[PDB]
Amino acid sequence: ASPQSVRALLERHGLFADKRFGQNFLVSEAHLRRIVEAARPFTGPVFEVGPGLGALTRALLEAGAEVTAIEKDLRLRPVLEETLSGLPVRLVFQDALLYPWEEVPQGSLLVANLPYHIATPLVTRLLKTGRFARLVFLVQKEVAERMTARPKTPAYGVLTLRVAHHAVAERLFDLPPGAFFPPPKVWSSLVRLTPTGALDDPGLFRLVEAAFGKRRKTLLNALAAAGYPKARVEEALRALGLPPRVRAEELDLEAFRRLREGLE
Ligand SMILES: CSC[C@H]1O[C@@H](n2cnc3c(N)ncnc32)[C@H](O)[C@@H]1O
Repeated sequence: ASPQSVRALLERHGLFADKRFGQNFLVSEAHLRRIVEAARPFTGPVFEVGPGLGALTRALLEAGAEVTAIEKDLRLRPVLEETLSGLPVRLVFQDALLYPWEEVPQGSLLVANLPYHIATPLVTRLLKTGRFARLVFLVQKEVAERMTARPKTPAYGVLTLRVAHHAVAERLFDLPPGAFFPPPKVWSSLVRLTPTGALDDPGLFRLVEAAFGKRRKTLLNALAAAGYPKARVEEALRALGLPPRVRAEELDLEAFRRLREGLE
């Protein structure tokens, strides 16, 4: 893969990169290799969402992964068949947001150059399945920052705590716009999530989502606004030794879990 090879491949197939599909294709073989290495060992079947021109798909397959590749853009079928000629892969033409994720084998892996517009809801769904051993994927740098944020930083929020609840999170490296054709407007990052097997905790997330809803308020006032009894919230913060005017972004996962318990 190279900027010239990718441009040439698109042109030969009559393709354009379509923004409606968030198409930005990997253009660096070295980066492809680093993504594959980050996903090893392939202890379970691999799912790739958005195989595109098949560059990562081919590298995964050559590394011995058993791959299902889910692509929404049917126009990519000819180039994918060409790229993957002779190689065992399940190509599925479907919107990945509609794929039956809850039924994948326990121990499955995700390895993907995700389209920006589905990355957050897709990863959130896959985490809620509890079916994955590892998820390795590209997201915009700001989204990687949310997924790996520490408390009291701009990026810290509901997505940080959603990820933390289910999985260990790592931002492994960043990729400049030039690693893709066409180049996006922002940097990307390779994120690795390793699930602990924890499933959704809807009560905890009702609390977390209420906490971050009203961004201008203290935590107490945010939760009171969402219908939590104020006296009960006051007492629970106090019992935890937290300042009365503590803000939502100052609490870590442990603190939210204990706040929840105090309230019930
Ligand atoms: C970053 S390149 C994104 C890849 O994902 C594909 N894609 C975009 N939207 C979806 C979706 N909902 N399901 C599966 N693949 C998608 C694009 O066509 C491209 O190959």
